[PDB]
This record gives sequence, C-alpha cells and structure tokens, in this order.
Amino acid sequence: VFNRVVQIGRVVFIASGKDQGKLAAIVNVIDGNRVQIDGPSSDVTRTVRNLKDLQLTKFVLKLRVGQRTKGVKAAFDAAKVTENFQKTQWAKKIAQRAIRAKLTDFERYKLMKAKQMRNRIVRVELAKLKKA
Amino acid sequence: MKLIESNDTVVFPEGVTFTVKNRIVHVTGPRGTIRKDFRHLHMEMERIGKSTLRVRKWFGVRKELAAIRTVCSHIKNMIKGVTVGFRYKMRSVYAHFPINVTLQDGNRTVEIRNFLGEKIVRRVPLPEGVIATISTAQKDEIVVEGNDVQFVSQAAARIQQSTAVKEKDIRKFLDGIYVSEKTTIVPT
Amino acid sequence: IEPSLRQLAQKYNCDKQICRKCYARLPPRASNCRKKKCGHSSELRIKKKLK
Amino acid sequence: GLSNRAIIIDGKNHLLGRLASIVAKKLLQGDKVVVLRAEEIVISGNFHRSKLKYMSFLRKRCNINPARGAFHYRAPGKIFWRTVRGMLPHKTNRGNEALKNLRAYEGVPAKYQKTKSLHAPSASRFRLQPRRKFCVVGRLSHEVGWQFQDVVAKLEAKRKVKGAAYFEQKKKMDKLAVQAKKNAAPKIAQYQKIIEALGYN
Amino acid sequence: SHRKFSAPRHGHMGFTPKKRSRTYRGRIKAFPKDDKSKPIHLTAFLGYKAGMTHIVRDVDKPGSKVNKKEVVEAVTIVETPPMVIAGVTGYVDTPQGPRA
Amino acid sequence: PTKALGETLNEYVVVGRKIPTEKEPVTPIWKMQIFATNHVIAKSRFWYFVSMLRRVKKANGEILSIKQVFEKNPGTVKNYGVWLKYDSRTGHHNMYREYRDTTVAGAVTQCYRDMGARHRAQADRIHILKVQTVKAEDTKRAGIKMFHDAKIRFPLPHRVTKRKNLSVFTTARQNTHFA
RNA sequence: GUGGCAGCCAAGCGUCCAUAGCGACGUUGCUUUUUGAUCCUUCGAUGUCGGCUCUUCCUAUCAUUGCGAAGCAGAAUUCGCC
RNA sequence: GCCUAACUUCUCGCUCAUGAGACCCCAUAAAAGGUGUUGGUUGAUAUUGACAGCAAUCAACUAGCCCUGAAAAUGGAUGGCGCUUAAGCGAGAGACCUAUACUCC
Repeated sequence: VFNRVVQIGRVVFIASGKDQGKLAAIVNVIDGNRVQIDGPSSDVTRTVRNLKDLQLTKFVLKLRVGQRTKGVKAAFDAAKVTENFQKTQWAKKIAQRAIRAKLTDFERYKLMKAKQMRNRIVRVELAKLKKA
Repeated sequence: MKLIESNDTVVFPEGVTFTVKNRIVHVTGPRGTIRKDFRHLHMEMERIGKSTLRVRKWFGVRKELAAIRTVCSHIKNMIKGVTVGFRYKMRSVYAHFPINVTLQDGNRTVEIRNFLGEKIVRRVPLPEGVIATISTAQKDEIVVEGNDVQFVSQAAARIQQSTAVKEKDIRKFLDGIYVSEKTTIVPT
Repeated sequence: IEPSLRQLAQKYNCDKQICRKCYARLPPRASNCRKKKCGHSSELRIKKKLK
Repeated sequence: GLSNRAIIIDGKNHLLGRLASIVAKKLLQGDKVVVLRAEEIVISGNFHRSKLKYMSFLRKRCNINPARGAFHYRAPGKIFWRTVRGMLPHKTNRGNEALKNLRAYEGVPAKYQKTKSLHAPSASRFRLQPRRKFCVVGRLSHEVGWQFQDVVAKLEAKRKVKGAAYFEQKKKMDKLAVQAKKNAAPKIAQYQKIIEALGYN
Repeated sequence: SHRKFSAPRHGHMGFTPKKRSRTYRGRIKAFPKDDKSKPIHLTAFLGYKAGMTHIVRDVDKPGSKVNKKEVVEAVTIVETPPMVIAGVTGYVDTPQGPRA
Repeated sequence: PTKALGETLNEYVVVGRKIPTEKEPVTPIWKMQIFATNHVIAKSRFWYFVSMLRRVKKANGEILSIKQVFEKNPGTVKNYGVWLKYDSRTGHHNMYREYRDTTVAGAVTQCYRDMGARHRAQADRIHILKVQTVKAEDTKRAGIKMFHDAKIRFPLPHRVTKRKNLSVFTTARQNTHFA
C-alpha cells in the first residue's frame, strides 16, 4: 500500500516553508516528526525539518547514516536526481505554474487568442468524430 | 509510545488461497469460500510471496497494536473453516424432564420442548451457512456445524442461552443444554 | 444425573467468581471486575459453593 | 467576495459543527447556501454520545405548554439548519435575514440534481484520527424519529444509477475529444506552440 | 408538598385538545398495510348509524360459562347503501411524505 | 514565576563569586551552565542556585562574567540525557529523560516541553541537574533507541493537508494517501 | 450544629467464616421533608395551621417489568443493578 | 471556529469519558480505588537462553490525563451553538483584535 518511505537517502521535495520548491536528501531521522536533510546541489543547507513540510519523491540515494555534505553531493550528481525529477510531471507542472505567474498583459492577450482558435478547431474535429 | 512498525503474518497450507485487497479477505478451500471484512481497522494487509499474508501497522498505540494478532487469528479461523470446518457438540442435562429437541422449517429452526416441563416451545433460528443434527446413536446430543466459526458459535450460544432457569437456584437446578465440545468436521 | 454432566453444568453455573462490589458473575481465574460501575474492583470472592 | 450564485455544498463526509460555522459565516457575509445530502453529514464520537445528547435535547420542553417549548426537528436537513441557527444572532434582524438564506436538504432535489457541488476540506471528517468513531446524521435522525430514511435511500439509489450512466457517456465523449484533438494536431500546431510557450498545454 | 394521598389523573391527555372536530366526516388517518398477494379490494366504506337493537345468539366459546348457551347482546345497525366509484387518484413518495 | 519562554532556550556560562571581605580576602570562584531565555534570566537563576548551594546571595556577591555558548557542530545528531529534579503536587522526584537533537539547548527545550506535556510541570518546579551526550548503546529509553537503526524506514500514513491561500470551498477531491 | 441519607480499615457477630448479611473503636461525604444560628429582602401589609380539591416534578425503589448475589432445595424472605 | 473585531495560524506531547473537559474572585467535592493509558523510581531474573504452552520478563511503588466513588425535585446551561491529531489539557512561537488608558493633532 505504501511504496515511498522516509528512509536514509530518500530524496524529498520541500513543499512549504523556508526552501519551498527544492529537493534535498534525507541524511538522518531524529524522531517520527523531525528529519535531517541536506540538499547541497539543490541549494539547501544541512538542516532539520518537520516531515509535515516535506513530500517524498521516487528517488532514493545510496547514502550512509549521517552522510556528510560532500558524500551527499557526490551521490546527488552521480544519480542525476535533478534531471530525472525535471523529467516528471511533478516538475513540469511547477515549471508551467512558474511561467504562468509571470505572464504580462500582452502575453495574456496572445494566449487568449491562440487558445480560442485552437478550441474552435478542436471543436470542429470533435463534431466530425461525433458524426461518425 | 507509537511503535514505528509492527506486523504479523499468516501462512496458508496447500489447496487454499486468500487473494486479499482493500482490507477484505476472500479465503477459499475445499469446503467453499469465506469472505471477511476488516475495514474497521486501519492496517495494511498485503500478499508477501505465494502463501503468506502480512498484516502491518505503522505508528500504532497499544490498543491498535493489539488488533494485529486478532486479525491474524481471524484469518487462521477462516483457514480452519475452509479446510476442516467447525462442529459444536452440545449435551442436554436434566434431572427428570427429557429435553425434546427437533428441527423444523426445512431444518432451519431448532425447537426445544419439555425443558423443565414447560409447555412453551423454544424456537431458535439458525444463521445461514449453519446446520444442525440430533445424534441418533448418542442420546441427548445436538451438533451445530458450519464453515464460519463466528456463526457456528453464535448459533451454539443462542441454543445454550435459550434454556435458562428462572426463580430457582442454578447451583442445583442444573437442567439445560450445554456446549460440551468444540471440534472440526473432518477428523483431525 | 451422571457426574460428568454434573461437572459440565457446574462449570457454567457455580464455578465462577463474584465481585464483592457489584455482584458480577465473573470468570474463576480473574483479577478485576469487568464492569465499569465498580471501577474494576480488584477484590473478589468465589461464588458460594454448596456447603 | 460575494458569489454571484448560491453555493451548493455536498454534505457528505463533513463535520457538522465545522461545516455549520463556515456556512453561518458565509450567510452572515451575504451569500446564499444550499446544502445537499444532509443525511450524510457526520458527528465525531460514538453513536451513543450523539443519541443521548439528542435525547437530552428532546427532554427540553415547556412544562406549561409543550407546543411553546423547544421544537425538536428530526430530519437531517432541519438538524443542520438548527445547528447553523445556533451560530447566528437569529434573534436579531441581521441573524434572521442571514438564516433565511439557507436551504438544507436530504438527498439531492431535482433542481440541483444537475449541478456540481463543493466541499470544505477544513470541515472534512478525514481530519479525525482514523481510530475515532463517528455517527451519521441520517442514522441519528432515523433513531430519533425521522420517517423518510428509506424513501431518501431509494431516491438516492436511482439518482446514482442515472449519474453513473451519464458518467459512462461522458467518459466516452471525453475519450472522443482527446482523439479529436489528436486528429486536429496538424491544423492547431501553429497555436499549440504559443500555448505551450506560455505554459498552458 | 406532595399530595397526601395518591390518585390517577382525570382523563387521557393524548385525546386533547377537546375541541370540535375540524370536519363532519371522519378522516381516515391510516390505511391497512398493503399486501400484494391478496386480491384487489377496497379498504373502507361509508354508512349511517341508523339505531340500536339487541339480539339473542348461541355462544360457541370453549371454557366459558356461557358456552353452548344463548346470550342477549346489544348491536348497532349501520345502513350502508352501495357506493359509486367516481375517480381514481395515486400518490408518489417524496422526501416529505406521499404526494398526490 | 519562572517560565521557559522562547523557542530553543539559550545556554549561558555564568561565573561569579562572593565579594571579598576582610576576614575572607580571597573567595572561591563559582561557575554554572544555565539554560534561559536571556542573560538577565541567566544571572537570576545563577544566583538562585548559588544561594541554594553556598552561603551567598546576590547582594554580597558579584558576576565576574556572563557568556553565551553556541553548539559546536549543529550539523550532527546526538542523543542527550537529562537528569532533572522536579516537584509534583504531592512530592519531589528525580527523573532521567532522553532526547535526540542537534543541540543541547534544543534538547533542554524539548525536556521542558515534554515535562509540561506529560506531568503538567511548569519551569519553576523543575531543576536540571545535568545534561550530557549519551552513546547509542548507553541509551535506555525505547523511544530514542528505536531510531538507532541504519535501515530505518516508514511511510506517512494519513496525511491531512491544509490549503493555505485559497477559497474554503472546492470541487477537488481530498486524498490522504500518497503511495 | 441538630435532623435524614451514603461511603472507607476491619475488632467482632454470623455453628467453623471479618465482608452472604452486619459491622464497634475511628473516619470521609452527601441533602435541605427537622429543629437551630443569622437578620440580607418585606412592617404607606407577600393573608399566618390543618384538611378538601387538582396538576406536575424528583427520587435515596414499597409494588410491577428485565436481571445479578445469598447463611437461594420451595408459599415465603434478604441484598444489589438498569 | 460562529455568535463577535482578531488565525479553523505554527511546534511538541496527553486525553475517549453510554452527555469528558474547557481559564483569578466563581459559583462544591473528599477518603478510598482501576491489570484504561502515558511517563518515572527502586529491587530482581534473563542469552551458563528470563515469564506462558503442552527476547525481554517479574514485583512493589510513584504522578499526569481518563473512569468509579458522585442522589432532587418547571426544561436548561464551559454564556450558546458546537468542538474529539479539538474549537479540550500542558509547555511554547509568530501575527492579529480591542478602552473614556499612552503618543501626536
């Protein structure tokens, strides 16, 4: 039922709080609530975070209990965690939202025009398919 | 204190299958199939291998952890029911009045008569999947048999509690029908 | 009646423990009353045997 | 912050008091609220607690003339309505005008049978610890005197069957629309470029 | 202070208010439960209380002191001429009761 | 009364001594480690304990130095043992508790919060006898021991997530399970 | 305080056996259907005993319903619970 | 949390009560009990394999919450509604609301 677990080396994504929107690696578990994470290659300092602010990703690194910043960085670039994460819909949605939030008025106008044209054409094709 | 993880496992003998999912088990063997729902407990039940079912609890307190072995024993009882079933033998004891026990309604109701001589007739319906039989060889003996231990024992308890004495001391008015043996159908 | 049946009936009717606070019919090998009314009293007495 | 239309809220899997407080705030702030499936709202704690609380509520009647005393409504919709009323200054004109904007129903009336309902995640019962019993206002109403549990159940079953058929048709049409966009790709490639560049797909 | 000697209250409070009936005709507040197996039949009729008489009947009641003995009993006559069926109406269940 | 206000109580080293007199021209120098919100409270508690232990009070003594101590390496996790004495509503007791943290000050703050939670004991009724770092195999509390496993794994079973900056109502379905 | 009612430890009664049922020496509470203490309201007036009549309410349950325990073999009787 | 201006804000625990609890004076509760649960103290046995049945266990204590002790008369009061990883209990953090008080005009 549960596939992703809080384990040493698990790559977590900081959902809320200080370093929101970044990835880090679990290097220790202090208790059921607090976990020490260090994302040296994702611009996250070695710190302790509440699990309530973290989200488990699908990447697990081959780390050692309390692996130092050097080792966790070596493992991060070895596994290429950032490229693989960017490949996922998880990161694609985030990038899309980042682009969305920064749209200008002219860009909004262009998007509206293009979107309505595309919708009209797709509706024509949908009518064609429905007739068959 | 919330233990991080606590689990137990049940191993299934040959010829039986379970096929669990969503916290409902579907054990099946020679004597049919028993389905049991365990969604009142928030545990994780899964198949580990071919004939092993694991019931696990994450971050449970004493009361929740107490239920793991309960569920495992329930599944073991399902296995026993599908393999050898369940059979409860009950004996009638009386000082003077023969307790006349019979079946009616297509062998779906047990009738007790003459219990302490009362002219009232005691009627006990049988749960679905359970059957009853009087022993023609051993007098005063009634057997309730079925696959599901819960229903078999419920029928036995219903019959046993149907016969109770009133306004006289039970220390020496010992009349009644009592469950004398709990065993399996197939000789074990 | 036959002694085995006597014993069978007594096992359910007499061989039990009685709580001294709420008179609850309790199992013979019990340490505390199961009823909430007495607050799980730990002091019990055997059901009065035939003297 | 006012909504143009009434707010339709599916009452299923909602905590009674939390939903009532949210709805009372909305009513006071000026919106109209419709609550559907009031029999599916839940109250935390075992059934006996709620049953005994409602029995004690029933015991509150005027000694002189019970026709004057508290009016103990048994329907789930009226139970929710009274719970919201308790959270309003209903003895004043403000509270009365706010309360008159609420409609609570058992099941989904035909008027709202064809609209999308909302949920308040802050009032969902799934905030309770899993090992915590909870009762259902439908069961409470049935056990305290509600006479239309089975009728509402049958009507809801028919509604669910019709909705399932509609959803099967909608699934088919959605697959068809996906295929239609796939086919249209050659013509819309000019515009899809702009859509994706601005991040909309 | 408690009343010195107990006595039951006068009258049945479930039959109150003792007010004039809303209508002259008796309202049927409930009908017999419908069994689909039995043949179609009506469940009510209308008549007029004509008057009372008394009759002598032979009693068949085993174990009674008047078994196989004649007894005088007062009876009421209700004149019930045939009724004409003028219309048919039906009721549909709704969350607030049956509705015509 | 004394209260352990402020998240992550600070740690101070306080050194003081009785004011020299003619009969005692040279006085012993006393030093203590005190966890307090700020240095004023640090001095107050220093004088409290020193007056308890030796015949000297704030009037007749002086504070040679007050300094703050910062965790040497807040980049590592340790197990801390805390010996404390506290008073219940009925009697006085000695407790030994264990915590896991990257800072001794954090461990002491955890101790104060835990005592408040479990024994309804306030900061004024608690004395911290001693705080040390315990090795993994010298720990004797199951809650701390169960985390000394290199293969430790566990999911997050029932995650209730709070929406922050959106409307109360939504058509989205709420999912508490994330496999 | 007095009046009424309910608990805790058990020295003893109970043929033997402290607790079936009681329970001294002590001791903890509850209630305002007793009588006291006070003098807060009322002396430009609240009609002051008892009975009759009529409602409703509370139980610390006499009877009846459902039960548990006896120094419960049964008319009978006792204790206890909802 | 809504009445009600100000967060269903943030962190750690404890509590399930067949009407739990909920804030100085303040609007009652005790002796004595619980093998409910959570922490601690002390003394033992246990890998020369500790208790039950043909890998930790045992015993006595201790104090947090909860339960029993806990009976009154019109229908009724954490102020009400309600609230159960709380909107309860304890320790804390940010921000915010609000006087005829403080500053300025």
